[PDB]
Amino acid sequence: MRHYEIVFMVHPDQSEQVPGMIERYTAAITGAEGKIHRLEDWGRRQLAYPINKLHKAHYVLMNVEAPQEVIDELETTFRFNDAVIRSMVMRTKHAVTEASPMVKAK
Amino acid sequence: EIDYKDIATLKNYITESGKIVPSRITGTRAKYQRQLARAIKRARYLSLLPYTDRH
Amino acid sequence: ATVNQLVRKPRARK
Amino acid sequence: RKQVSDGVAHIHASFNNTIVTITDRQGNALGWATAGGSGFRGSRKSTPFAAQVAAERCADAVKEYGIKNLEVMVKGPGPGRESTIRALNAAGFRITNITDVTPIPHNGCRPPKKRRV
Amino acid sequence: SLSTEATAKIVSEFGRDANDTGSTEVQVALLTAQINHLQGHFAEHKKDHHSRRGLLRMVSQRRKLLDYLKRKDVARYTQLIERLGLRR
RNA sequence: AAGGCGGCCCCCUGGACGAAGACUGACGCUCAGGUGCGAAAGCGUGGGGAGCAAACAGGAUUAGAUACCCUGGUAGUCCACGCCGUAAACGAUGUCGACUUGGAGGUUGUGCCCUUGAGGCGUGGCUUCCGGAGCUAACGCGUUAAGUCGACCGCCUGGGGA
Ligand SMILES: [Mg+2]
Ligand SMILES: [Mg+2]
Ligand SMILES: [Mg+2]
Ligand SMILES: [Mg+2]
Ligand SMILES: [Mg+2]
Ligand SMILES: [Mg+2]
Ligand SMILES: [Mg+2]
Ligand SMILES: [Mg+2]
Ligand SMILES: [Mg+2]
Ligand SMILES: [Mg+2]
Repeated sequence: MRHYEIVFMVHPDQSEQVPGMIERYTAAITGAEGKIHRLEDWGRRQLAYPINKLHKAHYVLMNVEAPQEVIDELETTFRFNDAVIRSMVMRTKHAVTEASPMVKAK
Repeated sequence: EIDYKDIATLKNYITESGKIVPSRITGTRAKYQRQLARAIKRARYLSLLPYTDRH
Repeated sequence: ATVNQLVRKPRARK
Repeated sequence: RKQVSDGVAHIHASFNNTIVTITDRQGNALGWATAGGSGFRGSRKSTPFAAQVAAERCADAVKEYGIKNLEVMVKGPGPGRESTIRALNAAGFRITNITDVTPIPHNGCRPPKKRRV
Repeated sequence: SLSTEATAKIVSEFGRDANDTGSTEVQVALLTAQINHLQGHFAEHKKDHHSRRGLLRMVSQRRKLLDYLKRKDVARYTQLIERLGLRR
């Protein structure tokens, strides 16, 4: 089974809608035998360059261990939702559980 | 082993104009140099490092 | 050069 | 007639002509001067002294706004890159920011052919 | 080729024990299941001529290994050709 | 395998290489016809169109400018679906195996070591520049041979005609 690191950032005007999207996406993963390793909320964060005429983007970092059922639907509902402006997934080497350098300083 | 999240390592490996310093100047290993290149290209999409000194 | 090549076709005399 | 007190100099530098243009921080143009109409034509237009009076004559048309702190934006690989910055200090200004803003494509379009001579 | 559960089971299917993995009849079955795995891939990906080289390698590799068992002991040959669906 | 292949990310998928053993037992090498891939131009049908740009438009140059230079500009370059199968498709060296002094490095691993530092010591895979013996018409090659040999195949027989 694959090991994914899922990066998605939220539109800053809907920053209170973030914990709703945390637990709605999680219940579809864990029901189909999908594990979870890291769930870190960062709040607003300053951008290196502006994107979609905005500033101070909300950042949420994830690690999802799950089969290929979630990789079809979750990337489409990111493109279906207007809240997520950037979605990025990547395959990792192992199931990892380690705090980010953003949390270790903040 | 190397990762894109530790931006303090990535600040030591770029210029003021966002250009990637090659391994000739820093004297790093060639195994990490391909890995540091794609790690910046991950961070370049995630708006962590600027492309140029223009914006 | 190979003898086994000359089994298929000998050297063509002009 | 109007007060802005914040200058931005988008100066141009090509091989044939150098163009000095004063504007504000918000895109609204304030004045320009080209080396073609400055008494320099053709080979005389491609001289660094043509950029020495183009920056001064453009600066004399933007002192109506009372600009003291300006920004210098150098755009292009053309000659005269030094003669137009020293000429801004010769017009009585306080030089603050100098920034190369030369457009560099990431191999976007195909460049034209060679000029074999 | 495959995962660990698909590889180790077929070795236990046609081998006498878990150690019987280097024999020719196992090597036919490793190529038989792999070509059967790639039936739907090359139908959708006819412009992938580079992975077709890996496919034509394994077809040529299976043909050479069928020629060894046929020339030595035909009793084990007649078992495996119908047990995997060969000879068309 | 070669022509070649370069933003990032996912999915599918191919070979290469290394370590520890276990296991089949020559299952191999090579290849005329046959079979598939095969730069770009161009051809067929239907899309697509920034930039560049045959023919061509126009201006300089000039003896004339057809070319050069410059301002424009269609086919094409883009994608799907085929066909075309030729190149200075070159390492101008067909493939495989066995051996024969060596260095400067690069890339990629692995084994051990006051871990006493990303190091010390070994040891395979890949790759470039020097260079001994030897070979060579000379140039140069020289453990990746064009050195010494084997297995097999292609090809050449004065130049031009061609
Ligand atoms: Mg593999
Ligand atoms: Mg035995
Ligand atoms: Mg046509
Ligand atoms: Mg022309
Ligand atoms: Mg066409
Ligand atoms: Mg030819
Ligand atoms: Mg040569
Ligand atoms: Mg010598
Ligand atoms: Mg040599
Ligand atoms: Mg003749």
